[PDB]
Amino acid sequence: MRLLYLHADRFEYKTVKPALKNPPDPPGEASFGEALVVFTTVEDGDGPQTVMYAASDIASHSSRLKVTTVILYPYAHLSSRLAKPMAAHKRLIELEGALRTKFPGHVHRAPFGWYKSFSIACKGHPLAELSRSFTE
Amino acid sequence: MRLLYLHADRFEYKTVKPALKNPPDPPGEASFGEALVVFTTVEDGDGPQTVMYAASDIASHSSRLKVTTVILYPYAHLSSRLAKPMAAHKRLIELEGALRTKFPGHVHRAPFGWYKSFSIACKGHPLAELSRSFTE
Ligand SMILES: Nc1ncnc2c1ncn2[C@@H]1O[C@H](CO)[C@@H](NC(=O)[C@@H](N)CO)[C@H]1O
Ligand SMILES: Nc1ncnc2c1ncn2[C@@H]1O[C@H](CO)[C@@H](NC(=O)[C@@H](N)CO)[C@H]1O
Ligand SMILES: [Mg+2]
Ligand SMILES: [Mg+2]
Repeated sequence: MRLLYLHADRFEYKTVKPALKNPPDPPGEASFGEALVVFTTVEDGDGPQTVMYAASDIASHSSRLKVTTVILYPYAHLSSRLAKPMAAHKRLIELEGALRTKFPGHVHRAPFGWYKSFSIACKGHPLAELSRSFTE
Repeated sequence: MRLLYLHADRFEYKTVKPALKNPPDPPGEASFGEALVVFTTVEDGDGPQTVMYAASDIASHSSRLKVTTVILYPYAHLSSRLAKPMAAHKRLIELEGALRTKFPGHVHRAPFGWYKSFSIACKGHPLAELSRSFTE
């Protein structure tokens, strides 16, 4: 699993066209104030152990930033070892569920299988942009 | 070299604190309208051949999107095989120079060695977010 953590002042997205024949989540749009935005690329080897490590890490980082909103944003572009779309969707559902057991704030999982527009205002402090890898 | 291509309606950044002992570029800030924003991670094996392939690709993609501004945005977070900071800075200067020989619009290389805030409004069409690898 490859993640990018962006500490945002604000974030919003809108699904536009479908990117899979039948996107497994409905279309939608949402906007947020301050948040940790986690761009999340699910990889071929990812399983339950991977999901739990990433959930732990996201919670730990969120705590250190003092953020109370996490956005789990599915993202196909951070890796060249992608899991197939249905497995990736399952692992993202699992990550959202695991994160809720470790982090007390708002957890928003953005819809999977859509092309999306987005806007982000990313903070510029030293911990505002980090990347992470998890495996098992 | 690992790149992320984001087709933006607007982009802006500001250097904040230095991220290297002596950043090789001055502090600064800039904002743009529609542009191709290229987050660029220089990797250990990158040399002149790599730079030329990436410059060709960026020009080709820009043409297909009908964009007339490219932002070359140094980014440490897209790879786990980073070139050292001074080599990365040299390859980014080279990429900017090579791109000008292939693409006729505005080429802006953002300062290297700074933590930066940024804001982007990324389009949501099917070619608005792509990633690329180059090697030699
Ligand atoms: N292995 C994987 N890891 C994470 N997300 C994955 C994935 N495989 C498919 N997706 C999702 O399907 C959309 C089309 O690739 C993806 N959409 C996107 O990546 C948008 N940000 C493009 O605008 C994403 O929702
Ligand atoms: N191998 C490499 N490829 C691309 N850029 C590289 C690099 N090694 C160092 N940098 C630059 O040094 C700043 C601190 O890592 C980096 N700064 C950043 O990546 C900001 N976006 C953080 O706010 C970047 O300017
Ligand atoms: Mg809509
Ligand atoms: Mg300033």
